[PDB]
Amino acid sequence: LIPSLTTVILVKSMLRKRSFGNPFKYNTETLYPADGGLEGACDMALKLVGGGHLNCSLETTYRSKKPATNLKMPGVYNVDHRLERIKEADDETYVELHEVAVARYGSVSELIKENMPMKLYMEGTVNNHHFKCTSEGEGKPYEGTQTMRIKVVEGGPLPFAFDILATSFSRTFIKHPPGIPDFFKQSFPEGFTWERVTTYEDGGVLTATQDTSLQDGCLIYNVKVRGMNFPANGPVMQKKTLGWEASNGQLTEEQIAEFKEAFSLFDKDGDGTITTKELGTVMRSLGQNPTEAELQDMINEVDADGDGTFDFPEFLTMMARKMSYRVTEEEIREAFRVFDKDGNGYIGAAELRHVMTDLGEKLTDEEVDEMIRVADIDGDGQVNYEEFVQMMT
Ligand SMILES: [Ca+2]
Ligand SMILES: [Ca+2]
Ligand SMILES: [Ca+2]
Ligand SMILES: [Ca+2]
Repeated sequence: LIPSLTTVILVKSMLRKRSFGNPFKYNTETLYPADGGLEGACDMALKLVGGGHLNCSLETTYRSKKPATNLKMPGVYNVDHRLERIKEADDETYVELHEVAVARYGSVSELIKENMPMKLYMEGTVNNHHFKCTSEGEGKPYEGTQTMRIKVVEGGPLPFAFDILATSFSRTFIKHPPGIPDFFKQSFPEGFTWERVTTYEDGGVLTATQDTSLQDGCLIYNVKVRGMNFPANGPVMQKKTLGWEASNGQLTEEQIAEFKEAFSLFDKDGDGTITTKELGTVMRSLGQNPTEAELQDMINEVDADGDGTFDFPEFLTMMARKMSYRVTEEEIREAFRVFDKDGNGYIGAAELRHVMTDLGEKLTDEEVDEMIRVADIDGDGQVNYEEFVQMMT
């Protein structure tokens, strides 16, 4: 099968982020410097039973315990997060959470190693109900991954969804690329604090304070949570939540900006309308050689109003449908074929550079190699189907 239009945008996106990861399945925090700390802003969407979402906004403040003079402040940047549930008890009193966190758009603490363990003590109140959780875990602070095994030890089973505590469970594990100073790793040995206010649509408000420190090679998290004004018959207090959407509900401006460039690639005459001819050059530049009818089938997926072409608003809408949906098994196979131009089953550095050029993206040779090495588990220097699929999941 001829790679689909969305597959092409996927691959383009994977390259923009220099990662064989799924680039769509993330939720974005923006970090701004501010009086020698950082301010974090984020929007998140809790899935309800019966469809629909509960939106909240998070405003976090991050302060370092180290003096101002020993810290290289970053610019403004974003962290992309993907929080997942690997295990649970029915009652949500044992919860194993996995997170992936990557800086976008670094520092090396001698104290922060490639595998770090962590331990957390959480105490708090949600609509005056008292509880306690403990956890232990580990991760790879430079690769951006971590696992936390959580227990509720008092106040359980909780009379509210566990979901509202998820973001209160690890900032040292954010992968920061070389260009971005990592305020979190630089804070040690002393560590850092945060205070967060999450405000929900329906008026529930969850505040939390957190101390991070480092005791003899293990990170120690100490967190205080005060949740209030959650509607007593709402989906939080009645446990009618199905987890956090690993996305944003509407497209951000920077998503619209990103996708406008991906559109420009196709729009060779810049008249705002894409034809089979213009899709044709792009498809052929990726090694396909499709017929007019096949190119038309591809435009038919995008062309709502039936006039044979598509414009930018229809293109955008298709990307929104894909952001609210998910990347499929077929799309992953198609994406691999595209990367693997010579069909030998191995994605090499040279292929990445040809494909990169076909899709109007530019990576340095350090970026090209890091993108491979990260996926490359057998160490032969290339990416095979199995390695690719692991990364994409
Ligand atoms: Ca055009
Ligand atoms: Ca149209
Ligand atoms: Ca190859
Ligand atoms: Ca390999």
